[PDB]
Amino acid sequence: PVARRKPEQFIQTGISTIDVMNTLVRGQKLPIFSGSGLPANEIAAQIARQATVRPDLSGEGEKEEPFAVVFAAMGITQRELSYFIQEFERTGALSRSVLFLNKADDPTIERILTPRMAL
Amino acid sequence: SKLEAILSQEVEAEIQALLQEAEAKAEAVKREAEEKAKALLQARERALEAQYRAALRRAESA
Repeated sequence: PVARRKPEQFIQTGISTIDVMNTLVRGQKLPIFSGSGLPANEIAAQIARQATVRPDLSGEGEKEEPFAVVFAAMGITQRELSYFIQEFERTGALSRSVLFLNKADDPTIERILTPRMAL
Repeated sequence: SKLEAILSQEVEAEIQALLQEAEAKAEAVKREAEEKAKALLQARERALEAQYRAALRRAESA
């Protein structure tokens, strides 16, 4: 309880609106309300790859900030699952990332633990 | 006669004013273009290089 400290540092996203209206900072838990048949999913791994941890503009550098992209799906369909292979795998964008992802096909039990991993 | 001479005297300087206005109207058309053509093409040079290098970079990341 005595570890945590109230925010103080932005992080850019590669998206505009989601930095302007609502502005990304480190240690921020930002829920992203999705709905049903939507390409939420896309805009995830999409803006994923765009991302680059940044606070240059504040007066700091960016050399000593390792960027850890940790990616976790669940319930993935044939289709979707390849979009994954498409982004990371696009170039080496796994150059800073790991996948983890329990299909629907996969047991729902193992599912549960899935996050707890990358967490 | 001299009467109609004044009518003459009126017209000749006007002929020249049509021309002066005109001269400026060709030149400006010319100059509107000069900056505009130059200024887009710069941007399209710019844009094409970046849209290249960042790919090759991302390729380097592979």
